[PDB]
Amino acid sequence: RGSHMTPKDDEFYQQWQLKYPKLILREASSVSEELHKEVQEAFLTLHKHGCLFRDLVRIQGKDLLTPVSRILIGNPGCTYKYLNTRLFTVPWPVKEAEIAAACETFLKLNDYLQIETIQALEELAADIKSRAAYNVTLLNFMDPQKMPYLKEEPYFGMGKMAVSWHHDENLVDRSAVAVYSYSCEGRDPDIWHVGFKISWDIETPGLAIPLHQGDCYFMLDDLNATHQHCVLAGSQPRFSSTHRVAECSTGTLDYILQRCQLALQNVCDDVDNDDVSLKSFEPAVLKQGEEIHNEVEFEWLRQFWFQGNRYRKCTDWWCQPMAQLEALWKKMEGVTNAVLHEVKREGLPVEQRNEILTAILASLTARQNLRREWHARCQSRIARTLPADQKPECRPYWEKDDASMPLPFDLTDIVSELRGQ
Ligand SMILES: N#C/C(=C\c1cc(O)c(O)c([N+](=O)[O-])c1)C(=O)N1CCCOC1
Ligand SMILES: [Zn+2]
Repeated sequence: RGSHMTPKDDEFYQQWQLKYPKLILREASSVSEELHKEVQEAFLTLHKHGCLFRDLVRIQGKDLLTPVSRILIGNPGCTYKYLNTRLFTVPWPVKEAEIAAACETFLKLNDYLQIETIQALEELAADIKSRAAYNVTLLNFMDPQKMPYLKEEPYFGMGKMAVSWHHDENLVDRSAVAVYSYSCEGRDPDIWHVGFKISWDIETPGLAIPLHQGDCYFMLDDLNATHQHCVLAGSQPRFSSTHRVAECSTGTLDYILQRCQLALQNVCDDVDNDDVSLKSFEPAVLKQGEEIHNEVEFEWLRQFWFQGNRYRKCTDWWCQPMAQLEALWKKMEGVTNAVLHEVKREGLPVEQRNEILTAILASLTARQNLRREWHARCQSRIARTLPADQKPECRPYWEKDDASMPLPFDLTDIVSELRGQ
């Protein structure tokens, strides 16, 4: 067989206490009814404006649309990488307008939980501030019964799930997660539950916590790593706000901006034109530049633009920044070209001084592979199905013709010829 526990079982309560003490629950009772109304209104305003999109993930080789539609709200400049997609924050007021009100709400929500979390983390150890320093929240929506047949929980016969077993990933080590469940209206199939199991462990029965409108749970400390969770579906739909501490070293605007400036230190920077000349060709510096070229291209631009007309429906925040990274990136094409022009140069011990080859070739093949991968996903069959406001753009894109660009989108030729050298 395969078993699980609910409050309907007696074992449940001691199971919770002895094998899940880091999982905390605070029921709707324990939360301001002022706040309850406000965040439930905020979900609705957001939903009504169509801010919550399914994501076209590319998990484990295959393109998939997520049943759950979502939006990330949080710090200005912050990102959160979830199944190879990098979601960008619609921002909240850390120190069109209905939307800005909801973002506010969720900050308030954020700050409240942050308190609750600090509290419980103290009561627990009985470090902290940072591990509850929630920088973002990922909101979710699912149903009404729009899934024609839904997946069965395979191990404990918990029935139908919205989200299969996983870990919430790309978070600060030993960091917490807080979750406000808004249901609107064995385990009761009509009610939404969060499910829990110990990782690897399929025969300790799992736990299935009913979630009613306004209930809140908390994954403290290493719980999220030691255990897996899933979401079991109800009969009605549900919203949730899941506040996290994303590890955003390498995942903020200011970070990526600096990286660009670091790369453009190797260019003579008197004037913005197409005579791109460089201060050195010590391969190490050229490594670094071409890596950064990749980093901004694929981790920010292609990834941003795959989400298409999505953010502009929520906010214009990223427009200037994303235009600027494009300009920054365009110049980095300039440098690639320049680096090419210097290898195929009459002088230069074209022997020995082809370490400017083993410094860059990886970076450039990777540029080619990834470029195919992102082109593919943008005009694959599933990407057409998507709405005209949503469908992925493959940006930045230019034809072998297009003059302004000093290099081709590639296909390969270059990289072939550089193998040959
Ligand atoms: N679980 C989750 C949720 C997101 C999520 C985050 C990840 O890092 C991740 O890897 C996956 N994932 O692999 O399906 C999902 C979620 O939004 N929830 C589940 C609980 C209550 O509220 C909604
Ligand atoms: Zn999760």
